[PDB]
Amino acid sequence: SDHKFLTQAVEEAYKGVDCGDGGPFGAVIVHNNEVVASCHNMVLKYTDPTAHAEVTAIREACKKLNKIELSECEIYASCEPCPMCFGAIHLSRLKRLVYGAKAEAAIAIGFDDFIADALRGTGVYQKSSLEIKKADGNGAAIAEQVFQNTKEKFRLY
Amino acid sequence: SDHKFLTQAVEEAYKGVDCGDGGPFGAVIVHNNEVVASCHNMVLKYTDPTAHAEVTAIREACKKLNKIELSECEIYASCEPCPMCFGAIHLSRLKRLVYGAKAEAAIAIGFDDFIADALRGTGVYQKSSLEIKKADGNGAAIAEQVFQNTKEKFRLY
Ligand SMILES: Nc1[nH]c(=O)nc2c1ncn2[C@@H]1O[C@H](CO)[C@@H](O)[C@H]1O
Ligand SMILES: Nc1[nH]c(=O)nc2c1ncn2[C@@H]1O[C@H](CO)[C@@H](O)[C@H]1O
Ligand SMILES: [Zn+2]
Ligand SMILES: [Zn+2]
Repeated sequence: SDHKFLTQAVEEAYKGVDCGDGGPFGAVIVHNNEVVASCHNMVLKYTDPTAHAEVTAIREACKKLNKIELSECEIYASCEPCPMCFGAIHLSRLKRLVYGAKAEAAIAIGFDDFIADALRGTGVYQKSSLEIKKADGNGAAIAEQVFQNTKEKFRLY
Repeated sequence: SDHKFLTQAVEEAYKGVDCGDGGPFGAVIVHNNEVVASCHNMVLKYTDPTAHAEVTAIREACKKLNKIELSECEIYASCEPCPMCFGAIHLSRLKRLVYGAKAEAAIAIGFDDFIADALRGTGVYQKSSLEIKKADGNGAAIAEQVFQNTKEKFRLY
């Protein structure tokens, strides 16, 4: 099931840059194999620097399910969530995070050197016990190639 | 000016508690002593766990100025911003953060131990460079009093 939803997130990233909504980032939120939300970065469309793919997906899922906690749900991120998005995933009580590409793949095409300490377990104050899976092989390679594929199609932010 | 806008953020916290919008947290974004945004936590009102006071104020200031960067603006938070909110402040390019109460004041009345390493200077993968001021004296007293005054007046989240 992981490959399918990670692929959906990657396709959301491509779709979002293609229609100009934002950068090449997708996020899918799933409730026991049922897709709750499927979104991409909307920073450009919304004029909202917090409208990353993960935050947008969390907002949509929470509005659809009429609750502020997503503890029965899991999130699939095309790219490793940034500090803001990882904080949002923590606050939303999502129980599992699967992400495709490492943050360095996005940094390689000019994005901020902006990595979540709690995700990589490098913090003093912020800890995390959230189940985190970094994808490997198939979908991981496809997810990593997103930034080289789309870097000519959008403006950095 | 610092005390004025910090007190306004505290007032926003009290207002949001009184109207049931969310928790006792406020945020005021200013541009050269002109208020661009004045907000409080809207998590309960919006059914949105990302709708912290700081994130809400950033969204509204970015809408008000029709741009996704606030490099000319400063933010005043009633309480020390959480990791999600501090990441949002980073992405917003806000030039200065003034916060009133340490996060322990909010933890002491039931909120998560959820502290931003990059704000306290203990981050490894996240390094802020914006100017940060922790309020002292009367501002600190007011901000800390927020949490004892609003105890059991709102619903925890
Ligand atoms: N929709 C999104 N979701 C997310 O988590 N991060 C995003 C993002 N759009 C751009 N970024 C930046 O990507 C780099 C590596 O994470 C960091 O510089 C981030 O600021
Ligand atoms: N509107 C808000 N803005 C913010 O930054 N943090 C908020 C918050 N509402 C609750 N919190 C929690 O307060 C504690 C210390 O910050 C952490 O547990 C946070 O999760
Ligand atoms: Zn993010
Ligand atoms: Zn916050």
